[PDB]
Amino acid sequence: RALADSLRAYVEFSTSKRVEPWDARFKPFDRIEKDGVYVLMRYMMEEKLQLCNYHHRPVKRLFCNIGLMGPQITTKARWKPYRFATNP
Amino acid sequence: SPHGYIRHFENEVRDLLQYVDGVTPWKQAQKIRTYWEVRSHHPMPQFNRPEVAMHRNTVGLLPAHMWETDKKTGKVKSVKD
Amino acid sequence: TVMGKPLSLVLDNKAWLMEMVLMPFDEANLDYRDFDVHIVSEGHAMPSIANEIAA
Amino acid sequence: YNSGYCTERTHVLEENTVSIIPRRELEKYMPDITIGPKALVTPVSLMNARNGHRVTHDLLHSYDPHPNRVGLNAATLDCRGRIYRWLRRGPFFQVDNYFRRSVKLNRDGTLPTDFVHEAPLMRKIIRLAHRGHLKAACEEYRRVTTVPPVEVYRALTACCVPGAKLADAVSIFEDGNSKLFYVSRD
Amino acid sequence: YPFLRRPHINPSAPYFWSFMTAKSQMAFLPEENYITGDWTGKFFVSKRQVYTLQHATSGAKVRVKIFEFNSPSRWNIGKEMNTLT
Amino acid sequence: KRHTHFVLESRLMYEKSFRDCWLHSVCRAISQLDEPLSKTVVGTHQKMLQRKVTCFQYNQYGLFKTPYYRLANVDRYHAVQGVAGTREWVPYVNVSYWTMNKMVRGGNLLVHRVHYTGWGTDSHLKKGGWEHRWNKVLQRNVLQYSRI
Amino acid sequence: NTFLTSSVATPPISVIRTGPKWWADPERMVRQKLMYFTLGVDQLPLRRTAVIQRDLQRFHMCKPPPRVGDSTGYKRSRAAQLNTWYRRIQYQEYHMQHLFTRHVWGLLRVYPGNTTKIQGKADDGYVGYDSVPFHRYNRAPLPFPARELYERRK
Amino acid sequence: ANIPRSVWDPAQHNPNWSDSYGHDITNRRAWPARKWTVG
Amino acid sequence: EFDAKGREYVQY
Amino acid sequence: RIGPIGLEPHQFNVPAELGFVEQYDNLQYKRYDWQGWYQRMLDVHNRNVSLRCRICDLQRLDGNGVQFVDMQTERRLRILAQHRVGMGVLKLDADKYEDQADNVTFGTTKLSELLADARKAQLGEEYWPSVELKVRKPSGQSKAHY
Amino acid sequence: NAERFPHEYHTPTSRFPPTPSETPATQDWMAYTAKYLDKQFTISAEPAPVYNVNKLWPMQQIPGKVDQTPFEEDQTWLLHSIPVQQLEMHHHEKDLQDLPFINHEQFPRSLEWNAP
Amino acid sequence: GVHRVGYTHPSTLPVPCAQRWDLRLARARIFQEYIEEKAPGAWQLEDERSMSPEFKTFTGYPMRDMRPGYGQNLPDYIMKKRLPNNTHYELFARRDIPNEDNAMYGKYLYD
Amino acid sequence: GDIYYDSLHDRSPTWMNERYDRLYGVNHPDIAKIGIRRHLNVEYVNRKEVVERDAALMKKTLSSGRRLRHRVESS
Amino acid sequence: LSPLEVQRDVGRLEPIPSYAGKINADRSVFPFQWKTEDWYEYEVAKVRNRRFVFENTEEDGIRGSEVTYKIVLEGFWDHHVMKLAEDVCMFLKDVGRQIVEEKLVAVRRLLQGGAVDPELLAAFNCARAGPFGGYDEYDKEEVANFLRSDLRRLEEQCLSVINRCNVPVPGATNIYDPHTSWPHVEKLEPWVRMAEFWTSTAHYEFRKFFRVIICKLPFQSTEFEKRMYDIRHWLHRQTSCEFHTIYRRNVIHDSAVFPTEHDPATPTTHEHHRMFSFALDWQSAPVNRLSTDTVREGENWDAVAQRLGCSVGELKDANAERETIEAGVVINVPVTAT
Amino acid sequence: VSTGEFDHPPFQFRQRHTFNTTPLHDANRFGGRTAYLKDPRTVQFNVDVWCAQQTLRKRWKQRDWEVIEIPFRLVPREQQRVIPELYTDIPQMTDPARNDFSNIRNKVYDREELQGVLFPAAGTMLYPPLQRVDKQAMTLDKYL
Repeated sequence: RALADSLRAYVEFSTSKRVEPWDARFKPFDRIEKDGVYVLMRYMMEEKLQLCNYHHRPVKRLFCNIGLMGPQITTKARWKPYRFATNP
Repeated sequence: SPHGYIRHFENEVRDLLQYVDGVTPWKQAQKIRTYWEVRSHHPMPQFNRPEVAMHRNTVGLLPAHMWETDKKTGKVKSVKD
Repeated sequence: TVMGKPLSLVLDNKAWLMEMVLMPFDEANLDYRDFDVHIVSEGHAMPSIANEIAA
Repeated sequence: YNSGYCTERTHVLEENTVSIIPRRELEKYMPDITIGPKALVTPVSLMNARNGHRVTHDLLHSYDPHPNRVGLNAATLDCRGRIYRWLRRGPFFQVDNYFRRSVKLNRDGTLPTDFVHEAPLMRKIIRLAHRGHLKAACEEYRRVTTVPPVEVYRALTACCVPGAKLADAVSIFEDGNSKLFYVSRD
Repeated sequence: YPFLRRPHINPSAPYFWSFMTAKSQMAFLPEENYITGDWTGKFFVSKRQVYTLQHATSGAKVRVKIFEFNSPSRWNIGKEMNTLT
Repeated sequence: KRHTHFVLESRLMYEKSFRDCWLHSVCRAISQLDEPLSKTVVGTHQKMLQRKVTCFQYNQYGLFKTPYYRLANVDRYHAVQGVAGTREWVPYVNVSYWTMNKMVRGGNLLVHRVHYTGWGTDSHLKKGGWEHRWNKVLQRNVLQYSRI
Repeated sequence: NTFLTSSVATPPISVIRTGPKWWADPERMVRQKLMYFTLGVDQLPLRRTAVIQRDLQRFHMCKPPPRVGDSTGYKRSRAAQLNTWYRRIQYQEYHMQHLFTRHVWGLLRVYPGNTTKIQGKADDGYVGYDSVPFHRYNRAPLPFPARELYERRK
Repeated sequence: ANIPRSVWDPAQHNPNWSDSYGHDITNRRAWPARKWTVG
Repeated sequence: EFDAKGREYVQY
Repeated sequence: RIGPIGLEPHQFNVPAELGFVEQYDNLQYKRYDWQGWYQRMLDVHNRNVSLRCRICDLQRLDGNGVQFVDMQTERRLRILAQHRVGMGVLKLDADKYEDQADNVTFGTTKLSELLADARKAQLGEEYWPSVELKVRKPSGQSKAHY
Repeated sequence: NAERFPHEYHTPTSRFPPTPSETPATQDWMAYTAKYLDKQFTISAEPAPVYNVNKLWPMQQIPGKVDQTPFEEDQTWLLHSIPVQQLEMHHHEKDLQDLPFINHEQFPRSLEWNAP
Repeated sequence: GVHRVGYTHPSTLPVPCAQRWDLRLARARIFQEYIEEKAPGAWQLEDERSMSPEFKTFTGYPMRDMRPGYGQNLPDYIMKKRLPNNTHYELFARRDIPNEDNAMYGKYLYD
Repeated sequence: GDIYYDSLHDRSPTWMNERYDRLYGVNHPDIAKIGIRRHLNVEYVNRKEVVERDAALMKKTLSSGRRLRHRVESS
Repeated sequence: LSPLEVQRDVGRLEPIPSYAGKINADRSVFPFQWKTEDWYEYEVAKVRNRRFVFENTEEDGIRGSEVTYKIVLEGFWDHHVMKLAEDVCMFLKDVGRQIVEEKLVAVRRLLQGGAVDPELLAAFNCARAGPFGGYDEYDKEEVANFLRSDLRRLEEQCLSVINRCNVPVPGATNIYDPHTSWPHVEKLEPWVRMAEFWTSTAHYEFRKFFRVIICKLPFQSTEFEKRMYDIRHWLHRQTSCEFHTIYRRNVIHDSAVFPTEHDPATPTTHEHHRMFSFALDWQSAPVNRLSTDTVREGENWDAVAQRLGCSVGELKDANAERETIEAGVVINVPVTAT
Repeated sequence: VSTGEFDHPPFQFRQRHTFNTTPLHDANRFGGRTAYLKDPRTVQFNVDVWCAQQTLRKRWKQRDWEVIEIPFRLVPREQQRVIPELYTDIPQMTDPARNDFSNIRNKVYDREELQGVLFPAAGTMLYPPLQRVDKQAMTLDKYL
């Protein structure tokens, strides 16, 4: 049952919406919520970010695939560290 | 006599395959199962790695028919045979 | 030119490194434009030689 | 004790009595896949690929004189003297000793040509050579373990004549001439 | 000491199939799960033998260097005895 | 006596490696292929052939499968046990540090002493070190030959 | 800025003892001069540091002669006086570098490292995503996410 | 033949060949340095 | 005469 | 110069170089039990034989009157012998077998096969290898009309 | 259920980077605009020559196989799933030479030695 | 840029010419070159540490595959390896004997 | 240079491009010039260690002999 | 004035060098600027084409030769190997002198006059169609002219060898120069293997010094090969030797066993070159082609030739045994049958 | 020449975030991809793989051409020769005879020049004719 606890905890956390991975402190996520990157996220990514439940890896890969942000979306955008994004 | 690489042993690979085929019966060979075949009996043999598709994990992938969980924290307290 | 590239590019546009290369001309009371030079390296090859010992 | 085929009922570990797991109840716990001893003995064609070896025992088996009877047994490297013998063996020891043990002239002078197990193989060689498939005949001859009959060389050179492949014909004659008791000197 | 060349070689849930386990899952079971040749029986089974459904079944005896493994369950299948200890 | 026996059984292990490496390699490769084995054999035929090959590999007891480094530190004269890859073992003469020092002090072997803080005289070693000389020996052994 | 981890302070004397290595590294001094030039102010302490270090590096290999010994000690006193004067000029330029770099970071809306003070924005230590979950010195819980010192518009 | 004719045949003797002692004596010869008035 | 490198590069 | 000489129009004589090594021991491995296996080890180690031929020598009239190796055949052969050709010499290191006597035959067979496949360039233009030209992307002027 | 879990069942012959699925009309901006952005676009796709164009040059891929050319951005290489070496390094010929510090040699031949 | 590799038969082109995939298959036939089907087109890495002439350890040949996880288990590695049948291991096995005399001759015979 | 068409001391820079040990008794009125220690001059593999040990032995012997000389004189 | 033309010595007046201001400045000659990719290709090609050398050529002087022998002499000391190299050179110089002398005698005798071999004349008039139109017909006089040209160049090579053999003399000898002596010794980098081990660590290195003796002969002399091989028996103490031989050898490309064919209708795919395909899918080259055929029913003489793709005349020449063809009989298909 | 770092820093002690030093394995050295990181040898091998990836991506972005395989007849005279494969001969100059000393292997042909051989079926100029400026014409540059 000890293994059951660990496996259930992992699976349950997989579905979690812990936090938005992006760091609002630094650009390009710095802009006001009504302009810039947030407009694109709100009108092309809402159906996908909620599906992925804001996990950092899916979020980064979706941002990369959209392309309208370009390489800068990770060449200059600073995300939260591993645990600092893991915690809800 | 060829030397060095296996790709230089053109005839000997053929001879080994012919000999092993002629000596091995399929009745003896039906017994060896594969690692995934053995895993299939586990209540939940397949997990998503945290490298690629950890987010794909859905609550349906769990073996929820054979254990009971507490109502306060949610972790499993016991397991059934 | 040092190993087929201009000095300003070999020494990464560092003033404190190229002035050593200039020094033999000035100490000699000579004009560096009257001479064209090529320096070939036979030592341990490295991607960048922009350092004081190489200078 | 744990290696297997030990015939030991119990063994002692750290001053304790430990029993065995019989074959009958071990078969359930681990399925049995036993082809037989034939899977431990590769054919003669793989001697040089396995460096002159043919048997896959846990002890190095050597071929050397220290119808239903054809077959050669090998010794074991147990004594230090025989281990040194093995370390001092010449480059062609397994193959040379196996060849000289298996193939020898008969007391009446007749060649060892008449070998029942290889007989249909040699008939196949004759048929392919007469049909003119020189390359297939050579490939089959590659498998021969004993001395082939003189008819095999006759047919090989016969299929070589029409193409005027003197190189292949001379190679066949040389292979059969001095290495195999002059069977091909016909 | 050379890297990872030592003579001697807390379960993780996400890496349950990727810790002290074979790189490839398609690979067949090792030598330790099968009877190679004519045997009198094993005193112990190798610690690298993969637990199977036959193991979880009646399981006449289970001895691993000493351990009994007399608590059979389906949760122990798919992993070696070294990490089942 | 006992040490000579241990060395001789290590030699026999080397001989087992020689005899078994080709067959073990080919059997492991054929059993571990998922892609088709050839144009002539494919699908059910090749899958059953792979099963037969792994059966033959498993039934064939005694196949020397151990890594070679696990018996590459056995000393030849003394019983001092070292580890290959460390300064406790000499690769060329294949003896431990104790035996190497004893042979140097005996003078039977001819070895030239260089400054212990340096890279000797071999230019390849002086340039890049152990890695570079390790690559150069491969360049000498194989890469200079235009395979056919 | 992308060095946002908790850091370790270093006394200015040990910072300046590096000299040509890092304190007076020519590339670093050039880009400090560029910061000052872009801000539009004279680089006078920087140039004093530059000439001090040039002249010191010009002699760093010369061993001073063994002093014969003068009771008046005016020579040793003057030598120490000049050494301390140079050290003080270097301290002044060291402080100037930090002051103007923090001012520029405040201007450009650049978040500094943990426990760093920006005069206008964060008088006390700014801590964001530190290993210790609370303020290193004030023993208070830092909020999630880290405090935004500047506005949101780009 | 086995022993080349140039070794024993007087007709094929090399005129320019020199003895085995004179060259080495000359090499061992030590010439005093040219002693000038100043240098 | 010439030094080693001078001779080398003249030959080149 | 040893080697066969071909007279019929379907035989072409190719003068080539065969480089091999022969090492024998006289210090310690000369006259006792290890002599034999050490000699075998030396021979298999030196089993390599290098067979190299000049395309200049291959470019000569065949017995049928047509050039044995023309420009297009040279192109095809150079393409088929990726790293086996350098500075005008087609070189092949035969080391498959433990005997130089086997390696000479193996190298001869491989050279003959390579030459036969290369001479497909004489059958027709379809067998002339295509040239790889690094064609530029459309220029800015063209991209403007987009 | 293997297809749903890519990283698992990592067969020994497979190797990173996995090739994504082939989007129908993505070979060029003209095709993308014609299909997804501009439905009424006239030119279906950027004109394709009559001779064979090799995208993965100088690499010759098996024709008719979906494949991906090496990436041009740093983020693609960074975010793409490439494992890092964790166990000991293996090479198909540097294994007889045990290690850089060991480097077994057969005979003391010169590293400048040339095979004729 | 994900794509599908193409191929033009010599007959389709206005003037035929031997295609490079055809030449590749001819080379594969002649030299028995195994062609891995799942070779990725994106992973074309050269070991600059050896290929680049600007590096200390420059050699004209690639000394590494630049592939993490290229272990001995892979059949591709197994098929590409030198067998230790007559390498220095044979010399060790038959020479590094505790007493050279018992590889030189038999003590009983010599006595 | 070339022998036939005869460059003396071209200054041959040997510093642009890149220890010995004696028996310690070469010049000493107490150490005999001739002796069996001369054979140490033809040792190569461990010359450093052998000559170091010889030097230590001679140092100790000379020091002890001098100490005895002083003791005998003073007693 | 130029910097080379101004007088710097204020107490002496030197003569202006001839090159003072006479060397034009062009960027394509000096200083050297190049592209990085071109330099990379240059370096890689230089290091990869190390062994792509055709040692035996039809050149003149030193470069020209037919058989190249190299003796790699290995020893534990550089002076040991150097002295052994001197000994072996003084040996091979005289041996090669005598052998080239006895070859020169025969060459001169053949030039003075000889007879043309009918085998040689047939070899010349073997080709079906010559360079000039179709069939060609050489004469024994033309064949003798070809022989004279070859023997003249052989005489020149032998004379160069003899002169170089006679050059070296004890008073002034240099065996390391190919121009001065024959054979010449070239140096090879010593094999050095350093090992560091416990003692507190010690560094000791094995060393092995090499010297290569190169003999280039414009003919294959098995007598010289014998006398060269016999050196290991009187080789110097604790010195070993290995022999490298590069000789010209004639290789035939039999277009019959290895023919040129149209690319098959169904071309090979990548499946036929799969893993373990080298053992299961492909025959070893060459592929057997039936030299024997059986005659079908009522086949005409020209019908058999057309079905075999061979000419009627060549079919007759191959099967001259039988005047006429009967159904079910065995016939020999000419090798050139397509 | 490249100024980027190629070697991984050595580990001889635990560093701190100081004026002249930064923590080992921080998200600043190799673009933050040190989060995957033991043994210096394997760490350096991974760094070498990353550096090779960077080299490849920049080398491919630098590539603006394409390698269409053209038949021999429909080819420029400079490419109607026999071109040795890479690393087989000396870097080949295009044409020394016409004073064109340039690596032939690096030649790139404008796509609006082979429309006569490419797209022979399309009778319309898909790419308009290339506009070339006149050098022998008085223009603003030549006016002073």
